[PDB]
Amino acid sequence: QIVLSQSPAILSASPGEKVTMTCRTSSSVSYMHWYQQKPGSSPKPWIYATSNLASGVPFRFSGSGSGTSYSLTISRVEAEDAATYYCQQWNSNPPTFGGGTKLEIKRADAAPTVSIFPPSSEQLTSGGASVVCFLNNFYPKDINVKWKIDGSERQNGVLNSWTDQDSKDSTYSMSSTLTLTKDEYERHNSYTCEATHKTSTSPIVKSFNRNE
Amino acid sequence: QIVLSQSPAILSASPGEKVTMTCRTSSSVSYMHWYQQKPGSSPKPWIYATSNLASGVPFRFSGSGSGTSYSLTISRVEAEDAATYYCQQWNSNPPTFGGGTKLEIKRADAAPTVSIFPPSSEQLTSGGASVVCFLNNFYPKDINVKWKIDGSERQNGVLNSWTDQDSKDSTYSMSSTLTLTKDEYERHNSYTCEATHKTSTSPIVKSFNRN
Amino acid sequence: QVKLQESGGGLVQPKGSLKLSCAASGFTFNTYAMNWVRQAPGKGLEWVARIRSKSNNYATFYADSVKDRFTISRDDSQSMLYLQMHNLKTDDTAMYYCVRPSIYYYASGYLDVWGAGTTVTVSSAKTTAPSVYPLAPVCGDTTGSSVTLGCLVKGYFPEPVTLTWNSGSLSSGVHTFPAVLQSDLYTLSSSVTVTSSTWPSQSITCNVAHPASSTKVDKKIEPR
Amino acid sequence: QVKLQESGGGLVQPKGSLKLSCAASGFTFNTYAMNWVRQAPGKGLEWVARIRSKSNNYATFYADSVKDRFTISRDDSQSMLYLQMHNLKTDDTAMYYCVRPSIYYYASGYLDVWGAGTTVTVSSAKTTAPSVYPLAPVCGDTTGSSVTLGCLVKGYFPEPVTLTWNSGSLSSGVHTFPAVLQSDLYTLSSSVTVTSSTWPSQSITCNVAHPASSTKVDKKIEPR
Amino acid sequence: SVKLAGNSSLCPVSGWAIYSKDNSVRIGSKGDVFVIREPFISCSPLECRTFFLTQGALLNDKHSNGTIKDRSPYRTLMSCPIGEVPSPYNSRFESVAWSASACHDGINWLTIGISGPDNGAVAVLKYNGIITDTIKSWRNNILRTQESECACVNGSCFTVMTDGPSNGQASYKIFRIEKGKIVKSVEMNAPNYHYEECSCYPDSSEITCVCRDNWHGSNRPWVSFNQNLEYQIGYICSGIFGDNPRPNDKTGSCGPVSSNGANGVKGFSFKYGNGVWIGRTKSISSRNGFEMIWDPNGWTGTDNNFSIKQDIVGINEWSGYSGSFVQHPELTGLDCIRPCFWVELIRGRPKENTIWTSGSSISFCGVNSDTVGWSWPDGAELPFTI
Amino acid sequence: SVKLAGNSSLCPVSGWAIYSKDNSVRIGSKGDVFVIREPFISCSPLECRTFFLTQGALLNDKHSNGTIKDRSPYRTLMSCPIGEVPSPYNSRFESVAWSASACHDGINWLTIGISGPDNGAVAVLKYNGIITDTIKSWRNNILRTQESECACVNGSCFTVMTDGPSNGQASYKIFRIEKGKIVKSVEMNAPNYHYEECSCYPDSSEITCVCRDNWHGSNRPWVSFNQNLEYQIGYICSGIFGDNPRPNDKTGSCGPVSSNGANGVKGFSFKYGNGVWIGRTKSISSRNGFEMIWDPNGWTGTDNNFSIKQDIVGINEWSGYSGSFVQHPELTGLDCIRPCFWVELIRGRPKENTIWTSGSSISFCGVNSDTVGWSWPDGAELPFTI
Ligand SMILES: *[C@@H]1O[C@H](CO)[C@@H](O[C@@H]2O[C@H](CO)[C@@H](O)[C@H](O)[C@H]2NC(C)=O)[C@H](O)[C@H]1NC(C)=O
Ligand SMILES: *[C@@H]1O[C@H](CO)[C@@H](O[C@@H]2O[C@H](CO)[C@@H](O)[C@H](O)[C@H]2NC(C)=O)[C@H](O)[C@H]1NC(C)=O
Ligand SMILES: *[C@@H]1O[C@H](CO)[C@@H](O)[C@H](O)[C@H]1NC(C)=O
Ligand SMILES: *[C@@H]1O[C@H](CO)[C@@H](O)[C@H](O)[C@H]1NC(C)=O
Ligand SMILES: *[C@@H]1O[C@H](CO)[C@@H](O)[C@H](O)[C@H]1NC(C)=O
Ligand SMILES: *[C@@H]1O[C@H](CO)[C@@H](O)[C@H](O)[C@H]1NC(C)=O
Ligand SMILES: [Ca+2]
Ligand SMILES: [Ca+2]
Ligand SMILES: [Ca+2]
Ligand SMILES: [Ca+2]
Repeated sequence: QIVLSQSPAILSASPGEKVTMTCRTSSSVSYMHWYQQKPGSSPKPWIYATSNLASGVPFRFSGSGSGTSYSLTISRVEAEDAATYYCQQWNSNPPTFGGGTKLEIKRADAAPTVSIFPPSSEQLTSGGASVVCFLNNFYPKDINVKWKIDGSERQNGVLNSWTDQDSKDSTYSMSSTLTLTKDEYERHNSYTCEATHKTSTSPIVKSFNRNE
Repeated sequence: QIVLSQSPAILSASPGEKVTMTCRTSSSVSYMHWYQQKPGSSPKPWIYATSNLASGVPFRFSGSGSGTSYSLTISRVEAEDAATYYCQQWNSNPPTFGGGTKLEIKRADAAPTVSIFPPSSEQLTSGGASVVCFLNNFYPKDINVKWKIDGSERQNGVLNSWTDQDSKDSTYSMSSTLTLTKDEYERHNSYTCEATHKTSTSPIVKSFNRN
Repeated sequence: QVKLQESGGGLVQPKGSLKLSCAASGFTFNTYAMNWVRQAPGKGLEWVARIRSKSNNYATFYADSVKDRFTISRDDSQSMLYLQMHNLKTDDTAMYYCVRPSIYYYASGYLDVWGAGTTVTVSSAKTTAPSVYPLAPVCGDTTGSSVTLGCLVKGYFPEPVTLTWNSGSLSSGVHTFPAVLQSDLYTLSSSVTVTSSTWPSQSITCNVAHPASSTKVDKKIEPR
Repeated sequence: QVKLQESGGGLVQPKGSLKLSCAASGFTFNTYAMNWVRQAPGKGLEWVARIRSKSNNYATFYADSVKDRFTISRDDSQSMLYLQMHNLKTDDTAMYYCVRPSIYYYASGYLDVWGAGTTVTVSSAKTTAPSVYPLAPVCGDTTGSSVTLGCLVKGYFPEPVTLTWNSGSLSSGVHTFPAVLQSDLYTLSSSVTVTSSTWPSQSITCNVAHPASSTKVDKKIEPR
Repeated sequence: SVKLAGNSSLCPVSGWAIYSKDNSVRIGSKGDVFVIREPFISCSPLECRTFFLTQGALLNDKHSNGTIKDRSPYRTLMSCPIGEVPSPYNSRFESVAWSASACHDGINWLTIGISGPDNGAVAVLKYNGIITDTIKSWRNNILRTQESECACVNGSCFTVMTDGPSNGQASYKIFRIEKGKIVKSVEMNAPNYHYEECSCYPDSSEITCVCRDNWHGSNRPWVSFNQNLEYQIGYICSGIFGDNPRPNDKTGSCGPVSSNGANGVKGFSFKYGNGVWIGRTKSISSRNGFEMIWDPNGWTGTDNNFSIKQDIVGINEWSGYSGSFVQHPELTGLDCIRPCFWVELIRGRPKENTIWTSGSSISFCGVNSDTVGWSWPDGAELPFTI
Repeated sequence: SVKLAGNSSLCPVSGWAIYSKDNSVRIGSKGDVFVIREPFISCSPLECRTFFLTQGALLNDKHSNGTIKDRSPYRTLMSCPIGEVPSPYNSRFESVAWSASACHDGINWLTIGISGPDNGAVAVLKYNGIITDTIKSWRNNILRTQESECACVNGSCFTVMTDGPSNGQASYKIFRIEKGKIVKSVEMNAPNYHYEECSCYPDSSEITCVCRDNWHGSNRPWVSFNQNLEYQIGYICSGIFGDNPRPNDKTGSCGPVSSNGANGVKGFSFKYGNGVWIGRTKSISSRNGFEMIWDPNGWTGTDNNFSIKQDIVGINEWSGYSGSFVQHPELTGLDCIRPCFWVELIRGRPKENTIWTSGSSISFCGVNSDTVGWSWPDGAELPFTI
């Protein structure tokens, strides 16, 4: 019933920048705790009672506030700091958490490296036909894929998946899978992927024809 | 986990007799409560803290004991007292009840009044054939029914139901239902009920033939 | 008058859920711990759960036989007690009672008010309607002073059924027999005995109702 | 080291039941209150339940969203915490965490230890095995020094799947893409990029495992 | 001014925090400090004190020559404030005793001091240092008692005494003592058990005693009883064996484990439901080290699994007797009886080359809060001048 | 019986009058006196006492061999009446500790004693000598605290603790302690400051702490805060630099003066508006001498001008740690909090040829009345026969 609102929802920062994230409460509390979550692992206890750092947390972090306003600050952000930070209170029952602030790393733009892949033999023999396109290692994350069959845009039978920001190099990747029947695949010559991304005014294109 | 054992399980008494029922505990308690249940209604609060009578309980009742032994006594038992009496403790969690002592009224022997009934027309038309026998108003409760079809004992397709001791007159009643297919009913002339009861050395018999 | 009217009804399948409720009146519900105690058909009494007053933080306690399946709760502003039952078993079939305990320090545990129960049946058998067959004496005797008639109720489920005679005006020399279960169908019967001048003279009729199937049958007892 | 290893998770149908457990070690479990906190896929954190120590009478507290359906409990002599879930809904699908709270008076509510967690999926969809299709580049596209291969996993349920390359020896220049659900079947993919002298030279093979169907497929990436 | 209720239960406890250390022997190198042994602790509603048995002699003086039999007429029971060195200048006289016990009932101290010959020893009971009762040996064979604090509840204090062989069946008595007068005495019927040097504590109006089996048990025997001396008995089931010497840890017994069961040390443990906090030496053959172990089902179960161990003295340093003591609500402010403990760190003979034998002491108190393993050993460099 | 209000301000003070001197080391030449260090003072509403850290050994005995690491398991925190020699015969045991603090809240004593390993030290808090709380190392690097009295106000007592490197950025916490239980804890955000060995005092319901910068400051850092631990920070601006070692006096800074900023000594100062009473060694390189200086605008201004200096120990004599302590109205009868101070006079190693290292102590109390400069040095002739 006590509500926590964290701002901003997403926060992008260059390594070395100072950053602050905020946590407001609908009504007053004595102090605030915070946790750090990276994808695929449990939250880590990050700070307690507003300002106390958990063992292993480096000095770059500091926590402040009182009444209904609290915050967490990173003096010089590093790439390993990218995660989601949740605040949490237990002044009265029940305990409640904020919505999280997701921290992202800024970096130089990167165009995608596009690869295209026909249906495997093994899938064809079972009556399916999937065509895959990977648009890997790009920045920023906004990207658009267009499929074409013999030149006609094709919208149905497509599934897309985007990766988290990578840890080594801060880029994003995407995967697109145009899935058809074996019968409908064999009625057509050319299959094409069309990547659109701010780094280029022309789309990045990859294509193959069935005969080869 | 604290266990209560009531003795006896059943108790038969003439009106006017003094009666005592006991409740033992596996380990010690400060006091005992008791409740009265007649069939088809909720228990009534009967006695609290060993000796205190609940409003409406008459003085014939009294409750005693301590440690691991308690009892409930009726100085001059009456017919309305027939019920089941449960003890209950709450000295420690969880609260527990005893197994109950069922109080019954004794009385003069009574032979049954036996009636026999063929399948109705309404049931026949739907393919069933049930034959009913009522052995009503008898004492004591031990009674045995034998079915016979053209003279052969018949055991399958029988359902029996016995009543509680009646409140007005202290008797028991029973109902027995031999149920067959319309086809098998029609292959036979005579249907018979055979009541055996200590009040007579010959069975009480009722019969009909299918005309 | 203090009263506890429970409700929340009857038939449900094994593994099922049910929410029993109890409406209290005549006292300050908010000041009292409250209890559910139950009773299997033909068996005795078993405490199931206890919830405390606000001033003891609504603390809850459970019988082992029910632990992890049942939850007890209250809404003081509406004078209600609740028992949520999950993962029901055929053992949990029983009459369920709403039960106030004595406020007396010197009689801790005395349960000073009981409701009528609410009946819970846990079964995979299905709701079936009865058949009501009039029973008249055999075609022949026409003898003694008195005479015995009958009414037979077959192939219903679940309990209960109501059986009366001429709508209840007749209750002398009646025996209504306990129902008995056979292949997940119940059967029951009832004899009525009268003076043989009153019958076939006056109309004798049996009246059976089966709430669970919404049936109401009258049946007249004609000679043959 | 203080550790909380939870277990019991799995796939189960709406209306179903599940009993999650947690084994604690490294501390005196009996001195601590304990907690379950959960997290729906992609969605953030929600406290569900709290049970207290013996010395506070094992008092239990619940989130409204879970009240009357979930029961929390402990066995101190075995260092176990339990959560019994009844009447499951698709909303209750989530990663469930065993969580110790701080003994610090000056930081009431700080949750100082979390377990890895156990996964709960609530769905009427049924357990299906995947298909694993090797993906090689189109023949004739040989040019650049580097080359991208691929592995595609289709039509399984539920999560998760394990996907590796040459049993994990290859983890450079890999992207493994999130699964996506479509008509109650999941799909996922994974590219690997290498030097074009290393392939087709050396064997590159994808290794996929699906615990929930007990499948383990190796797949070699041949040219054509 | 007011008797201790003793009706609350034991404080839940996640670990042990250091409370005192006297450094007797290091200081006694130069100071005027008694040669001591059996250095137990017991607390008032106002202060905690260490009680001990002197030989009536000082570290680094010829009379510390340990040729004297253990049960001499020179041995006395004295006390000093907790953590101070036992010195003739800062110590209170209590009783002439070669075996002893002591506890406070909320109003005054009771002491119990046994002296006299082996075949006829007499315990003398004092209350506020005034002799209030006595009890003679009843098996004529080294009447002896706790070597740690008795336990008081509801104005009555409780102890255990043993008379008989130390290597066969003997006779065990529990006593209820009121204002220093024995009011009840029960001879326990415990065939095939041996009780010696019991560590008794109060817990919910009942007393529990964990003792030493010197005859044939490497797990510790326990006895527990209420104010009427209605008792029960057993042995700690945990396969984390408690005595010294003892075998390596394996499946335990709820009767005496005969394997390395002969001899022992005074020790203690604290019961929590089915669980147990165990104090014990680290070495399995010798009185070296000390660790505390929490075994959640250890009181009543026989396996080796424990949830946590906390170091107290390193395996490589000398230890010795250990014992319980508690702090009541009336002293602490709490709603529960706080368990603590003390450890004797024996220096000199028989393990080292000196003419004497003296203890230093450490103590800890249980808390439900942060703590750490370490080693807090005696630290005297032996031998001395003498 | 009644908690100290702590609400009045500091007594105006024109100079410093001698209060005590123990002559420990001169006496210890023959007596039974502890080797000690960190000899701070703190006062109750009834009496003032000196607290100190023993190595658990006596002057002129082999165990005074100073080869022992500073943070041993033998080290304990004890107290004796003010101006008496710290002796095993006249001293009270307090805590097992190698770093400590202490203060009285008007009702009982609080002690804080840190022991355990470098990577996992635990402070143990006692209230009336009963363990009431604990706190573990949170940076796993020599949790340590004041080595002088905490400050109490309105029934709460306040302290500062440091965990981390001693020659780089570390972590600094302030705590509000109430009846010996930590009720609030704040991690200060002070990048490029180093706080160690803080001298804290109360003044108008707020606490002010003057500490040691061991990383890179020869002026002293301060932190001050109210009962809610809302704090502020800085460094003493005066160009009369306070630490040791330090440069010659020149223009000061309101941040750390890096010049000779590495290492230091525990010290103290008292704030009066923009002014400051400064205690410091006389030598600029070494722990020799002691003087008090009044600099009227020294708290907030950076010049060298002072109005008066008062000699305490001659430049030619050995000094060491120094610390604040105060006397409340509840003890003195006054309408103000009287500031005093104590000085450790270190003898032995590393500066002289002995196997040991021990402090003597002196103290003074501020008065608004006549006083005189002098030298009151230790006065022991070294070395000793050991
Ligand atoms: C606490 O102590 C008092 C005094 O020792 C106990 O009082 C005695 O109780 C017994 C039976 O319970 C009586 O027969 C005695 O005559 C009582 N003595 C006095 C002076 O009143 C009391 O029972 C003890 N309480 C508990 C809980 O054990
Ligand atoms: C002096 O101490 C008392 C007790 O520590 C303080 O009283 C507390 O005040 C806060 C807010 O000011 C309340 O929220 C607490 O609940 C109070 N506690 C009690 C026991 O009354 C008081 O505020 C302090 N006074 C000053 C001037 O700081
Ligand atoms: C002990 O007695 C006190 C005083 O009557 C009581 O309030 C307290 O709850 C009792 N404690 C226990 C644990 O039984
Ligand atoms: C101790 O006693 C032994 C045995 O009688 C003797 O030889 C030795 O000299 C004694 N030592 C001292 C210092 O008195
Ligand atoms: C401190 O408090 C007392 C008692 O309430 C008051 O009379 C006194 O003047 C106060 N002093 C200051 C400086 O506030
Ligand atoms: C002091 O300690 C050292 C280190 O163990 C040792 O070598 C030395 O001999 C000792 N010196 C004296 C005088 O005790
Ligand atoms: Ca033994
Ligand atoms: Ca075990
Ligand atoms: Ca410095
Ligand atoms: Ca100046």
